Amino acid sequence: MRFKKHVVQHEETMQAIAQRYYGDVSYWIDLVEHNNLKYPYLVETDEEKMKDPERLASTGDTLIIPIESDLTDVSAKEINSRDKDVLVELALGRDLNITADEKYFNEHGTSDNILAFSTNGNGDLDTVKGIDNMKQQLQARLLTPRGSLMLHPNYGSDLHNLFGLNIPEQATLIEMEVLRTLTSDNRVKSANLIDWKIQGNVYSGQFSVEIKSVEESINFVLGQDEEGIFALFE
Amino acid sequence: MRFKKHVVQHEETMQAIAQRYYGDVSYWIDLVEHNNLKYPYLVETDEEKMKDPERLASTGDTLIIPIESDLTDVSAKEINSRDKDVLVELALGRDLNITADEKYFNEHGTSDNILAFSTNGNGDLDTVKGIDNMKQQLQARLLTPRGSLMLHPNYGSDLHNLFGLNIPEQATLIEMEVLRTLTSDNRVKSANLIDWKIQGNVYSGQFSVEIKSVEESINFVLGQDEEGIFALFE
Amino acid sequence: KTRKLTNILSKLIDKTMAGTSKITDFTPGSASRSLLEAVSLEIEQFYILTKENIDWGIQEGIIEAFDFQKRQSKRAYGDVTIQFYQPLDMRMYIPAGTTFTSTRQEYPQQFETLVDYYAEPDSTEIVVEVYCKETGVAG
Amino acid sequence: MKTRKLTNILSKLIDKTMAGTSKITDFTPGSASRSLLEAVSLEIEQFYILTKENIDWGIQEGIIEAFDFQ
Amino acid sequence: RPHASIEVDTSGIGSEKVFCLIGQAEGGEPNTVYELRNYSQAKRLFRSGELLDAIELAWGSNPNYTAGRILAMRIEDAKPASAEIGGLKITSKIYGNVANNIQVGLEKNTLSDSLRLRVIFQDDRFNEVYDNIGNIFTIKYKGEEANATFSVEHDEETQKASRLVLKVGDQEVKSYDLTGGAYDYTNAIITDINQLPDFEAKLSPFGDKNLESSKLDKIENANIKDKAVYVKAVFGDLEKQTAYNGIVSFEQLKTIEPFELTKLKGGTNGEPPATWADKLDKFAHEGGYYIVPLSSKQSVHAEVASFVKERSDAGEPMRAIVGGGFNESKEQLFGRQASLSNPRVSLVANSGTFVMDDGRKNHVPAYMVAVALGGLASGLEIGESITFKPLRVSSLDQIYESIDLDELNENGIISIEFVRNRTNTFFRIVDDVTTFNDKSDPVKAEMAVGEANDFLVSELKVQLEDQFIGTRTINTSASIIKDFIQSYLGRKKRDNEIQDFPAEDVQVIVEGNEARISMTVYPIRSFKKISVSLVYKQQT
Amino acid sequence: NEIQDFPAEDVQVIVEGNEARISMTVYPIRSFKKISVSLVYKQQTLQA
Amino acid sequence: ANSGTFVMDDGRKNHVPAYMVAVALGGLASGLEIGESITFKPLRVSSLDQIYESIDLDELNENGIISIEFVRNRTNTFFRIVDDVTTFNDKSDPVKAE
Amino acid sequence: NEIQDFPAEDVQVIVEGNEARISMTVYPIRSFKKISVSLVYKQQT
Amino acid sequence: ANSGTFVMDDGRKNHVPAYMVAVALGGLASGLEIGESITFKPLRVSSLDQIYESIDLDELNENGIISIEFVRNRTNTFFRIVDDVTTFNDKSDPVKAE
Repeated sequence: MRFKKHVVQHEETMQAIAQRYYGDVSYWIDLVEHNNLKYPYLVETDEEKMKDPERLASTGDTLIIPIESDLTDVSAKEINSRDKDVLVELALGRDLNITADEKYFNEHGTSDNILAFSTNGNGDLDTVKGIDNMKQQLQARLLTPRGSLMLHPNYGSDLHNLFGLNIPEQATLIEMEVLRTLTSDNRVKSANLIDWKIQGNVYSGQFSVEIKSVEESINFVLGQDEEGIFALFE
Repeated sequence: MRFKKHVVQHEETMQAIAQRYYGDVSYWIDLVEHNNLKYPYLVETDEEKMKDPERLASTGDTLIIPIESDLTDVSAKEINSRDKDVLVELALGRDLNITADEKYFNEHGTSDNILAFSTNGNGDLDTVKGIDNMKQQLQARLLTPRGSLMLHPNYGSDLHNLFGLNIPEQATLIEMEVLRTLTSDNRVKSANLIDWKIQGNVYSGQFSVEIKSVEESINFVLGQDEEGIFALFE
Repeated sequence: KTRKLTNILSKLIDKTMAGTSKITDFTPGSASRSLLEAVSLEIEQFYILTKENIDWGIQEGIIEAFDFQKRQSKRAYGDVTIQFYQPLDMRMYIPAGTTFTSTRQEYPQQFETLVDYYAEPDSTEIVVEVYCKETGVAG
Repeated sequence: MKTRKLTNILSKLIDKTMAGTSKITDFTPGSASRSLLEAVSLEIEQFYILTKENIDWGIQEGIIEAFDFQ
Repeated sequence: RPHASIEVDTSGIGSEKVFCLIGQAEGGEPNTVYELRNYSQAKRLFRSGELLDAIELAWGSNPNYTAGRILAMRIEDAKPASAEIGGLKITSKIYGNVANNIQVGLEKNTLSDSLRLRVIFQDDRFNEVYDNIGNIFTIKYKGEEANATFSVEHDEETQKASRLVLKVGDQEVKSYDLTGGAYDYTNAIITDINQLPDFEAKLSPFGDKNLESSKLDKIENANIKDKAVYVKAVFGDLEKQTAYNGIVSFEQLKTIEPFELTKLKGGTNGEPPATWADKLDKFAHEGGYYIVPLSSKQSVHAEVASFVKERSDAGEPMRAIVGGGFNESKEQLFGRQASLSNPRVSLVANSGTFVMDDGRKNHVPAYMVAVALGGLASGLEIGESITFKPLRVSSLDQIYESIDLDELNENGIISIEFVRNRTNTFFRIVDDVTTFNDKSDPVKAEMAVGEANDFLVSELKVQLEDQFIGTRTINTSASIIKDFIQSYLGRKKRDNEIQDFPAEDVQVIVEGNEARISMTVYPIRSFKKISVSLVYKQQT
Repeated sequence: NEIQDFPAEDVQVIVEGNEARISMTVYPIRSFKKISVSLVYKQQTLQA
Repeated sequence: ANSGTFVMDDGRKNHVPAYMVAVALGGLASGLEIGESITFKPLRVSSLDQIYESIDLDELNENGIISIEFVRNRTNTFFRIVDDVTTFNDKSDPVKAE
Repeated sequence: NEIQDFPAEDVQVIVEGNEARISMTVYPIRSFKKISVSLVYKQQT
Repeated sequence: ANSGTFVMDDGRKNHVPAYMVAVALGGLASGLEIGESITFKPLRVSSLDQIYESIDLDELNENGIISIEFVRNRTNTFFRIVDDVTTFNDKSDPVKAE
C-alpha cells in the first residue's frame, strides 16, 4: 500500500487541495474526516497550533491523502536526473568488479586465470555499476568459452575456435558469432557491425551495442516496486 | 402562450385579415366570434364606436388573432437592426467590468492582484456587454492560470509555464496552448494563427477569433423565450 | 436540514437575476459568479461548523453541566532541561520540530518541540517544552 | 445566533460600501450592487434561521441521548 | 520584470447617420443636448411633451428601419422651483412647474432628540423619511468624579469647530483642536477619544455618518455623567442624509429650524423662444445628419435651412425635413416650397394620426410626419431611398388623387398615397424628392443620391485625415495610399454603396508635403421606372 | 525610414595625405501635410 | 533579498537567513541545463519573512536584486523566482546583466 | 538547444606552421522574457 | 498657445499653464522616432481653456505657433495637435520651418 502525503503550503485551503488531487472540491470533508481536523484546519502559524496540537495542523505540517498511488504510470518528465541515474543503475545491476587490469586479460583473452577480484581502496570489495557493469558482463561473456561454465551450457562464445584462415569467410563467422553472443544478453536490445579489416595475422573489428533506454529501465524498476525484489535474475 | 395582435387599418375588412393571417377568408366568422364583435365590425371612426363601445371596434383598435405564435421560426430579415443588436447583446451576456485599466494588467499579466471592479460614472457598478464582454472573458481566461480557480480545474491557461527558450518549438507550444484556451470557450466558433515572430527576448503573435454569428445568437435567444431564463450558464 | 454549495450558488444566481436584468453572464470565470461561489463556500463552511458544534452539544452539553469531563486523547508533553558547557557565545536558535529521543529500548517514543525557542547569550541552561509524537499513554 | 434580519444586514453592507468609497452612490432597486448585496444578506438570513432551528433540534436530541430516554 | 501581455482588437466588428430633434418638452435642462438610446432614458429625462411623442414615433415609425442615437433638446427656458426657510435654501433638480408640487418639510423626533426630514412627490409615488438628522455621536462617562462635561465652539471667521474638549470637573483631560491636525473627520476623533481611561465618544447607532470635524455644532456645558449627550451637526449631516436619494438639494446661507410640509415655488416652464438660432448652434459639432424641428413656423424652417447650409459649408453636411399646419391647401405648400427652394430641405404635405404604444390615437400636424420620415430615412442604409417604403400611419387628413400626387411631385413636395390590402401597411411614400425642383439635376433633386455623395465625401475625408496626414513620406507611401483607396472602394462596392469603379484609373503622386490623387466612380441609384414587354407565340 | 532614398553611385571618396573628402546626395525624409483628391462620376449601362 | 523557512526531511521548520536561500538558488541554477534560466522556476520555500508588492519587486529588479514573489494556487509551489538578474545594473548589456 | 543557430559556411580554418587560425559566427541562446498575444474578433451576418 | 487641465492618475485635477502643455509635447516627441512629427497626434489632455475656431487655428499656424483642437465630429472626442511649426517665420525654408 502507498498513499500521497501533502505538505501544507502558505495560506492553502482544503478545497484547493481537494481540487488539486481529487479533481473536485467536494472531497474536502472526506479529507477532514480522514485527517481528524478541527474547524480551523490550516492555522496561520504554530502559536495557534499550540492551542490544540492534536486536532489542528499548521504550515509545514504533512497531511495524508488516501488515494492509492503507484510508482508506475508516473510521467518520467517529473523524475529528477539523479533519480533517473539511480533507477538505471538499479536496472543494470551492481556486481563485484572482476575486469580490473584490462591490459592483462586483454593480452591473454583466450586463456584461463585471467581476471580476479579487486578492492575499492576503502577496504571493501570493488563494485561496477551501470555502464561499468554492462561492460564487465559483456566482456566476461565474450571471453568465456561456450559450455565451459558449470550450470550454464549456453553462456559463452565460440571465438576460441574461430582462429581460422585470413579470408572474408572467417571474418563473417567471427561477426556472426559476436552478434550471437551479444544478442544472448537480454539487456542488449540489438547489435550490428560497424567496420572490420584484415591485416594478415591480425583481425580487427568494432561493434555498436544499444542497451535498453532510460524509459524502459525506469518502467521496469518502478514496476518492480510492486514486488520489492529490486534484483536481477535474468 | 402567445398570440398575434392586429391593429385595425384604414378601411380594412375582416375577410382581408383572415386571408392575411389564416390564409383563407373563411375564418372571419371565427375572428368575429373570438373578438365578440357586432355586425359593423370595423367602424369608420370613434363617433360610431360611441354607440356601442363594447361590441364595436374602430380604426386604431387592437384585435386578437388566436393563432399560436412563437418567436422562433421567425425570419431574421424582419427583425430590426436595434432588435438584432439587443439580441446579440443578450446572447453574449452582461458582466461586471473587471478588465478596466488595460495598461496595468498588461504590464503584469502573469501576476495576481492585477484587475479590479470599476464604476460606470453614474454611481453604479461598471458593466461590459456584447463584444466588450467577450473581450473581458477571453482576456480573463487567457490570463488565469489553469487549475488556480476554485471549483473550476480546467479554466485558465498554461502560458505562465511557457516562458521557455527562443526557438520555433516554444512558439508552437504557445500557439497550441492559446488555441486550446480559445477553443475552450463555447462561444468561440474557431480560432487560428495569423502571424508570429521572435525578437530575442520578446515573442509576438496575433490571432483571429470568430464568435458565433448574428443568426445563431438570434436563434438561441428566441429559442430561450420558451423557457424565459434569458441567462447564460455555459 | 442544511443547504449546500450548489444550492446556495443557484439561489444566489436566481436572486441576482430577479433583482436586476443588468447581469446575465453567469458562466465559469465570471467575476460575479466567482464572488457568489466564494460566498457560497464560506456559508457552506459555516454550516459545517454549526454541524460540528451541534454534534458536540448533543453528546456533551447536558452532562458537562454536572461537573463531568470527558477524557480527550492527548499527546504527552512536559518540560526538559538542556545544559550548556559554558554561557552561550551567541544567540542559539532551536527550530520547531527539533526532535528529542531516549537511548533505551524501553522507550522508543520520539518527542519534538511545537514552537521556536531562543537561548540568550547570557544564559547557561534553558528549559523547553516537548510533545510526544504519538497520542496515548505510551508517551 | 442573535436572530438578525435582512434589512439590518443589507443596511450595514450598504453603509460600509458607501464608507469605503464615495464613487458608489446608486443603491436603487434594480441596481447590480443592491441585488448582489440583497442576495448575500438573504443567504445569511437563511443560514441564521436554519442554525436556530438546528440548535433547537440539537437540544431535543441531546436530551434524548443523555438519559437514553428513547 | 518579465511578464505576459495580451491585446484585443475590435475595429473589424463594425457612418451611423445620427438623427436629431428639437422641440417642446416638459422636463430636462435647457440648452443641453443629450444622447438617447432607450425609451426609459427619454422618459426619465423628458417627463412629457411633444418631444417625447416624437422620440417614440421615430423609434416606431417603421417596423424594420427605426433610427438610433436620437439627439434631443428642450427649447423651453424653464427654471427650477425653490424656497427658503430660516437659514436654508431649497432648490429642486426638475426644471419647470412640476417641481412646485414637490413637498418638503422638517420635523423633530423627541425619542432620538433629532430633527427629521420628509419629502413627498405624489406624481412619481415618491415618499421617503430621513430620520436622525445630525446626532453624529454620543459622549458617555464612566468615572466617579464630581462632574464631567465637554464643549465644542465655532470659529466665527470660518464657522469651523475651533476645539473639542473633554473635562473632569473644571480642567481638561484632552482637547482636540479640530481646525488643525489630522483629525479632519469625526471618526479620527472618536477612535482616539475612546482610548481614554474613563471617557467614550460612541458614534451614533443611527448609521456611520462620518462627518467633517470642522462642521460640528456649538454645544457647551452638558452633563456626560448623567446623560449620553448628543453632538449633532445638523447641516453637515444633511449631506449624509441626502447623499444619494433625494429629488431636492439643500444649502445654508444662520440656524436651521423645523417647518411645515411646504410646497416649492418659483418653478417656471417659460415662454418658447421666438428664434431658434441660439438653440440650433448647440448642434454645430454633434455629428448629426438629419434634423427636424418640431414647429410649423416658416421662420424656424428658414433658420434650420441656414444652419444646415452653414454646417455643410464647414465640412459637416446636414439635411432637414419640415412641415406644419393641419390640412394645408396646395397653395400654401407651393408657397412654402418657393420660399425655401433649398436642395437640403424637404417639405411634407400630409398630416394624420398615429397609434402610440400608450394607446393614444394622437392626431398630429405635418411636422410629426416629417419626424417619422426622417427617422425612416436615417434608419435606411447610406444611399438607399425612402421611395415606396411603408410608413404605418393609421390615417391621413386627405387622400390625394393621381393628379394631385403628380402635381405635388412636380412641385418638389413629398406626399403619401393611400393604398389597399398591401402586406405591411395601407400607406406608402411615393417619392424622395427635395424642394429644389430641378429634376434634371439628380444630386440636388433626389434625397438618396445626394446623401450617397455626401457620405462618400465625408468618409473619404475623415479616413484620409486620420490615416496619412502627420505620418512619414517614404517610397512605399504612394503604393500604400493606392492600396488603401482601392480597398476602400472595394468595400463600398461590396456594401452596394456604389455601382462600380475602375481600379486602374486610381492615380497617386507624391511630392514633398502634397499628395495628389485622382479616381473615377459609377455612383449608386435606386430604380424609379421598371418596364416589362411580352411576346406571344404559338405552334400549329 | 529616417531618410527617403539615396543613390549609392554619388558616394565618392577622395583620399590624399591626412585629408579625406567625401561627396554624397540624400533625399530628406518628409511628412504629409496636404492631400488633394479629385473625384469624377460617370454613367454606366449594363446588358445581359 | 528574501529570507524565509524550509521544511527539512528531518521535520525541522528551519527558519534561516538569506544566504541559505542563495544556496538553494545556486543549487537550482546548477541543476538547470547550460544556458537555461532560473526565471519563474518553483522554489518550494515554505514561507518568507516578507511579501513584496508589484512596485517593490519592480524596484528590486531595477536595482539588480533577485526577489521571490508570493503566488497562489499554482500546481507546484506557492512561490516563484521573478528574474535571474545580476548585481551589474547595465540592463542594456545582456551578458553581464542576465 | 544550447545555441539558436550557426551558419556552417562562415567557419574558416587556416594552417601555417605552428599556428591554426580559425573564425566562426553563432546566434546565441536566449529565454523569453516577454510574451505578447493580440486577438481579432470577426462576425458573419 | 493652448493651456488646459490634465487629470493626474493621483486624482488631482492639474489646471496648469501652457508650459506644462509644452512639457507634454516634448515628452511625446522624445518617444517618437527620428524624422517623425507630432502633427495630428493625440495629446491625452482632459480639457483646454480655449476652443480655438478655424480662423484662430489658421492664424496661429500661419504665425508659427502650435495649437490644439478639440475633435467633436467623431463618435469619441479627443484633442490632437495641428502642427509642429517652429517660431522661425519664412516658410520657404522647410528645414527651419519644421
